[PDB]
Amino acid sequence: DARFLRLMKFYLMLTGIPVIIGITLVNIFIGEAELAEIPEGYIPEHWEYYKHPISRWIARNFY
Amino acid sequence: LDLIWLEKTIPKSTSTLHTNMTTLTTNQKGLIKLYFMSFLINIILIIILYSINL
Amino acid sequence: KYKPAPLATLPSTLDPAEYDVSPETRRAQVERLSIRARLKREYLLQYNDPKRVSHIEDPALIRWTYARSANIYPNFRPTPKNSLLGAVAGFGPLIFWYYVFKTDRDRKERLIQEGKLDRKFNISY
Amino acid sequence: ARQWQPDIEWAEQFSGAVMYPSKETAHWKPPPWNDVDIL
Amino acid sequence: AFCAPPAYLTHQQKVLRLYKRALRHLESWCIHRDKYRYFACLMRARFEEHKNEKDMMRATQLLREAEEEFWQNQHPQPYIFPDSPGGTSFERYECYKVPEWCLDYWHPSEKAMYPDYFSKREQWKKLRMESWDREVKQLQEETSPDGIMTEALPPARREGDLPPLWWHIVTRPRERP
Amino acid sequence: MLKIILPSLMLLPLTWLSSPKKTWTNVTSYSFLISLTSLTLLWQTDENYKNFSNMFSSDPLSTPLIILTAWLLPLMLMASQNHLKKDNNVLQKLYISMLISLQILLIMTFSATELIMFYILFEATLIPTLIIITRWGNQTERLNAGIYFLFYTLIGSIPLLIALILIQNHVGTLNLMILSFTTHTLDASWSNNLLWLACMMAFLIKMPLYGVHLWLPKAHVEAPIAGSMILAAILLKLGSYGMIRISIILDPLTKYMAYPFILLSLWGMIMTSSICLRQTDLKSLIAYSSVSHMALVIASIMIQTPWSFMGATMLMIAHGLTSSLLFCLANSNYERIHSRTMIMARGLQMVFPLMATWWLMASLANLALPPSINLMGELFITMSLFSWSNFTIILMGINIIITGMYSMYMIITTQRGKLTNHMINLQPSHTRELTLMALHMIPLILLTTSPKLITGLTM
Amino acid sequence: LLREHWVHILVPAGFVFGCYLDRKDDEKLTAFRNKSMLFQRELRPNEEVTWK
Amino acid sequence: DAPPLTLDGIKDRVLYVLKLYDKIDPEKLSVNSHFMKDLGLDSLDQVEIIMAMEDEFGFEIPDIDAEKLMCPQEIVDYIADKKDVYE
Amino acid sequence: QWQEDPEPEDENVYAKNPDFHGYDSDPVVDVWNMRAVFFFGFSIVLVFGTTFVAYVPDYRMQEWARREAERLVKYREVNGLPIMESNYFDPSKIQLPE
Amino acid sequence: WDKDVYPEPPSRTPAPSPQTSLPNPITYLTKAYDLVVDWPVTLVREFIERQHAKNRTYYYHRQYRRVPDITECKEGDVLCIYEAEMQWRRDFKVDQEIMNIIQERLKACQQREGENYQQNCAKELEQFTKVTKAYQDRYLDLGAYYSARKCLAKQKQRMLEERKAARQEA
Ligand SMILES: CCCCCCCCCCCCCCCCCC(=O)OC[C@H](COP(=O)(O)OCCN)OC(=O)CCCCCCCCCCCCCCCCC
Repeated sequence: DARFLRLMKFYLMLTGIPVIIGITLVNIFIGEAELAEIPEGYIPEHWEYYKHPISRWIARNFY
Repeated sequence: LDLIWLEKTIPKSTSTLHTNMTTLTTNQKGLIKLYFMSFLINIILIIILYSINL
Repeated sequence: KYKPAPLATLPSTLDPAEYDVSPETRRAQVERLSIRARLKREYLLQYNDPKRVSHIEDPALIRWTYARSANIYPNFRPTPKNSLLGAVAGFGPLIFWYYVFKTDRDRKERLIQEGKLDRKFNISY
Repeated sequence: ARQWQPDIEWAEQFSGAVMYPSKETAHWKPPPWNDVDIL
Repeated sequence: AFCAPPAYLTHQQKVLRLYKRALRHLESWCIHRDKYRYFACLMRARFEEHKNEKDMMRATQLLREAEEEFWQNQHPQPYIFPDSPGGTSFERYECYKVPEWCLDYWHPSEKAMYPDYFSKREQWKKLRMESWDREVKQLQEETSPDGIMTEALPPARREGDLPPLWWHIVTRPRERP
Repeated sequence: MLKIILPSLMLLPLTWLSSPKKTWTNVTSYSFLISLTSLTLLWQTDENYKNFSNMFSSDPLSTPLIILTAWLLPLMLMASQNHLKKDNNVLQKLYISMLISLQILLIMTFSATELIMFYILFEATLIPTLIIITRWGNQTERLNAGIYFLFYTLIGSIPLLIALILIQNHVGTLNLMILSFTTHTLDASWSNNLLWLACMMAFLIKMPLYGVHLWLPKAHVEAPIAGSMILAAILLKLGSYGMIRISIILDPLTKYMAYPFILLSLWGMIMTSSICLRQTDLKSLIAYSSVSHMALVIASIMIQTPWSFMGATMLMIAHGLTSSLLFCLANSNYERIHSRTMIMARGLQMVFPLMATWWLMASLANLALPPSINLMGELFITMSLFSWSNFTIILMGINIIITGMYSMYMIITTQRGKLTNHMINLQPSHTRELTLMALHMIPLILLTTSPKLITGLTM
Repeated sequence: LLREHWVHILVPAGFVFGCYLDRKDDEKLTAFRNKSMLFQRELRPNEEVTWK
Repeated sequence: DAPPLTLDGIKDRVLYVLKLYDKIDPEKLSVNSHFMKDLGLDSLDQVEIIMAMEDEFGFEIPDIDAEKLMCPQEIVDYIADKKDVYE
Repeated sequence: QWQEDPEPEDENVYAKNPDFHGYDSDPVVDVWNMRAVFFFGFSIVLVFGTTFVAYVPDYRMQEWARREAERLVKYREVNGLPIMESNYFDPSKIQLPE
Repeated sequence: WDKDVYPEPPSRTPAPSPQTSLPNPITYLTKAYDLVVDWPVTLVREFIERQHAKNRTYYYHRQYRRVPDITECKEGDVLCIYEAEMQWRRDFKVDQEIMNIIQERLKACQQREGENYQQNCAKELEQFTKVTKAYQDRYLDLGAYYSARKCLAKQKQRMLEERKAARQEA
């Protein structure tokens, strides 16, 4: 009942921190976008309507 | 209500209803005369089924 | 005088049979220890056994569960006091609440229809 | 653990010329395996 | 808890076990020690008289009216000790009395530390298996002719043998873990 | 949705072709990823539901389940690696494949546009389940349990078959999309009053209603752990999913044709909850807990108020995860104890410290502790039921008090008290046992953070 | 490299096939390609398909 | 909190109390000296003795196990055995 | 009595393989059947999955509707229109049974 | 936030008027918070926003053209009606966050005006009924299968009443 946690608390913390580094560094340097007016005929692409950059990375690349 | 009354009514009864019905329909002498007359009865009823609904 | 009820039963003392020393009683009371002593020297001679890994079974508990969930319907005989009481329990309240919920739901509906129920600030359901 | 495999007794019922034996039907006996009779 | 229950109770043990419940249920009503040490030597008097009644019938008629006098003159909240059944600490520390057959599934790492502990534990387990045969045989060779049988178990009766069935009265989880 | 499905089918080739020693890891590792592909369906980002293609669709109600159906196959295959590790290397690869087909079939049933596609796949799931229960069932009575599980569902099923072929003739297509955007209003005849019962009864049977729930206690008792997880987590909810999509038609009758079931369920909720209070078999108690907490659902899929429906969707996904967790830990005690009796095995926390934490969290999920989706669910069904008739709180109020009592009794007499003197010594906990649990609860914690995803079609 | 990793490629391959079959479903159900009312627009310059 | 007992500190207290019982002579009390056959006390005085000990050491010597605390020593090992004193 | 086997005992897999993880008897398969299950189980489903699910944008439009309300409430209030008029489908469109 | 969609009243604060020699234990602390808690943070935050403004990106708000409503939509034409049940299920939400704002705007107006909520905060509650009496009249009786056809009927069952009652008054 202790070998388990060093393994569960580890392989969560294995892929967990690089994520947390990813959410923090993106949210810090890249940042959410600011809302704007569609400029008379821009017809914005699917990715253009979402705020968070990696939340519109998935949208542009995969959906 | 659980176990006996709700098991004797729906699940078990349907078990018995059939069991008993198979016992009467499948207890046959095996003799041909008996069986055949039943063919006689059938011809008679079907003759009528046509007759009355002519 | 203490008065035992099905609960708050008669204590050991204050119990006449305790004060019974008829030969027979002291013959049962010493016969019953034997059954228990026997059973007692059949547990410890199986629980204090080195070289044992198998599960001490306590078959007295296995006779209990079988008696209580798999020896019931094989000992069911539909009598009165059993089917009258076996219908009041399944359909009794089930019919009670129907006239409890129908009457309420009908009272509600009438009032809504006639325009009295306020249904204010209720924007959810 | 030994998932209970059927014992001889569970098997016994399936013998007999009729599964659910009747009052007089039970009196019957299973058909000869060779499909040939002794009479 | 240690010794085995007798089948039937005698007259004496019933009388002498009232002298306990009674005097101990007199120290709830009479809390102060003086009042007690007084109101109690007066209790013995009650038991002291009617001590030599030879008329059993009578004796069992004083006892049966004593235990009804007592039932109606008992304290609802007596003084039951802290660690005794019905007490305030009864079975409190049982959450720490693990049953000792559990140190057998420990990882070789855990048992690596605590080294001499397991060196002595393996000795005792050798003692247990080394006598089960002589024990059970004893338990049996000494099965008194079939008849009354009580839960009392025999002593050793020979050098080297260990009291029959001794692995769980010895090796019993310590009281206060 | 053929990635949640085709890659699944391919699992079958992998269970068979793979090495006997490596068969378990290839299958479990791959379906974990199969679940990851399943998560893509959650990307809605708009009201219009997702019609992948003619036959395959996923709307808010199905999506929360397809993911659960894909999620449990990994877990089911991890909970049955112990028992079923005593087999001949071809009995295993059959069990693994059987489990694989269940979610292939269940994924499709939950992701099916044509209602009769639901029926064919709906009633097919019995084949894999009956094999899992009867072939590997430990007790002498599984032959019986299998019969009960096949007949109660089958006798209900043929009426639905007649009803759906009937509506196709009446409307002209069993396509859930169209049937919704078309005018199918029953006319409160005596016959329609039968149609409604025909369509709902088959769904009401596998969603144990108080009247026909005897199949579920008997089935889960002797069923192997993987079968009991499937029956509680995905199999019973097949009945609920069906009632949500089928009552789009039969719109007018349920206003007045539901009273019988609603009362059957709410009184049933109390009695099923109560008999849990004194049942010696732990698997028995969890099963009746499942009947009562599913009796609440048939009483929300019938009141038909927006909140009911998503109360239902919340509770079904939540109770599914919780029940399995309870059935999974019950098995861990059963394998070491070797008996289902609740009275034996007292004091385990003293010897299995963590499993007890999992037991405690599972019980708190079982009863309604508040920062849990389980409570949000009941709170909502409770609200609507109150709206239907303020008196409903009394019956849905005796159930809450009873539900607290049996949930804690399972913890109090199984995981507390003095340790059992010397049952076969209880070997320590495997890491698989604990993960199989962690895998159940970590998702329960994560879903409770953002309940919106499992809220249903209504909201 | 097909030595016990041709097993490991079975499911990964099923995904690929799956997506293919799936993206060949879109190609079929492409009527109303851009003829829907809410989303009808003039193909912007250099775009022959609104959604592929 | 308090210090654990010893097989000679659980023996000096048991002799102490008894030496304060007026009937039991304080110069003929010896640990191997039976209460009823050697010292003279009656049956009712055994109950009273045991009870003193139950109040000197703060625990209850059960009835059946205390109908036999005869020797003034059985009391000293029984108390210790019940309290786990291995000296 | 018929011939049949004597009850098979269940092994203490923890007696050999004292590092038993519960998956298989021989040690290497066990290690490689947890090193791949904790990983594919926790490390890239509970983590990468929750990451992706968290970033699904404006799920079911409820991030869009809290703005559209704001410009409708902005527009309706400033132009003096009722914030939520009481009929939605305009009465003019309806052709009530005359 | 749009000071106009989420309004907020101007602030009126009584000025400091100490009448005691003792030193206020609050003013000193703040003077610290402002240096050891705010300045440190303030510094970081800015540095955030300049990192943002370098590669400043934008996101728009999909504007949905208005399609024909069920009221005008052929019967049985699953195409048109599908595009028109969405246009409504969409406005079933836009007409729901509006009601979310009045739920909110009010809540604030009873925290900002305690002991006066009975009165000062009646600009809203008059609105919370002007908006609730409408939401009740267009979306409430409906089942969980809310559809534009049913709002079309919930209305039109009552348009009889605003025509039978009216005619009745005669
Ligand atoms: C334990 C908490 C109990 C809380 C009780 C709260 C009572 C609230 C007040 C109820 C009475 C005044 C109601 C006034 C407004 C509602 C008016 C209405 O429409 O109710 C009608 C209803 C008629 O019901 P009925 O008697 O069936 O009429 C049949 C006629 N042919 O009239 C009735 O509603 C009759 C029933 C009133 C009380 C409801 C039933 C309470 C029963 C509690 C049982 C608890 C145990 C339940 C079983 C499980 C445990 C064994």
